[PDB]
Amino acid sequence: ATSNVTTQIGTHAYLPCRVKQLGNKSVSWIRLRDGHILTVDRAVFIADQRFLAIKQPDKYWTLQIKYVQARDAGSYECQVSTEPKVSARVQLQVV
Amino acid sequence: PDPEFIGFINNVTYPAGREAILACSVRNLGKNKVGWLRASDQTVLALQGRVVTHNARISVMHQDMHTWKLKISKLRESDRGCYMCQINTSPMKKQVGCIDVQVPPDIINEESSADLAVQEGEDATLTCKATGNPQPRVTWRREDGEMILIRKLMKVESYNGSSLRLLRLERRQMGAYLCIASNDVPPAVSKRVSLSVHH
Ligand SMILES: *[C@@H]1O[C@H](CO[C@@H]2O[C@@H](C)[C@@H](O)[C@@H](O)[C@@H]2O)[C@@H](O[C@@H]2O[C@H](CO)[C@@H](O[C@@H]3O[C@H](CO)[C@@H](O)[C@H](O)[C@@H]3O)[C@H](O)[C@H]2NC(C)=O)[C@H](O)[C@H]1NC(C)=O
Repeated sequence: ATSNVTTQIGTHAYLPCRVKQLGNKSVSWIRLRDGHILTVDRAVFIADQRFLAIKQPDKYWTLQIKYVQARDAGSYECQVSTEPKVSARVQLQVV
Repeated sequence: PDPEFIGFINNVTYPAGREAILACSVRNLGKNKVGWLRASDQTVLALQGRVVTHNARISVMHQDMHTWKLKISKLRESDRGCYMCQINTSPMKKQVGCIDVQVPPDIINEESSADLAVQEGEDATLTCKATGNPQPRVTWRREDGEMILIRKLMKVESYNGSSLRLLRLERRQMGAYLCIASNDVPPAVSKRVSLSVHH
């Protein structure tokens, strides 16, 4: 899908995981600027509860960030837990 | 209260094939959680006591409530690098443990000189490409012990470099040359390349 998501400050952003989940492997989101682990499958690691991982039936996941602020802008990476990983980035732009 | 680290993660150096263990110790973890991230390729490895990567050589262990262990069996050279232990405090807390995977030297015959012949007075370059971690030094010497002749030409009994460049060859220089590859990880290896010089 798209690697550029634009979101008005205060509205929910939906970041597409542009990589397909394979078999029983996990889908995880990380923040690229600091390496902060965000979500592993539906478990949310980061304390910020605006972050939510949505599992779709067709194996394509989404990272929701509620009430986006300027500080949320930056690159996010979706990764499937094969070894080596299958991953795809998304630039979140805040306006 | 706020979880914190007990000491720093100890960093490890092993030959390939050994097992590496990185211990991340935390006091008062409370309701927080510990995740592992391989820093070289920003790969999520584990979350709490569950392994995320399907890499079957990697696992996590937790006995003492304070110590969170990452175990990498049968270390491969691509496992080399640093490993981030993340605590989901706000802001995040992290420590990093690093693995140096040593690999003993190996000379690649495809990319290295075979026995070769040169006409007298022509040029001839012998070359041994070597792999290993640390990157192996390459030393050229003559099996019979005579000094090699290279530009000051001058007589050295050893040359350090992958490519031994010989030019304006005379008949005395025929015979067997050794390239030795070493990186202080045993064993060093050598290739025997024979140079014939026609009239
Ligand atoms: C294992 O190695 C890590 C990382 O070491 C560093 O990074 C590697 C990539 C290599 O280039 C190493 O050569 C390089 O030194 C060690 O971590 C570092 O430890 C020091 C402690 O001496 C940390 O400094 C402090 O940070 C604390 C808070 O964490 C402050 O309170 C101190 O005032 C001081 O500033 C440093 O941040 C840390 N670096 C990283 C990236 O984590 C680690 O100590 C080492 N393990 C052991 C047992 O020595």
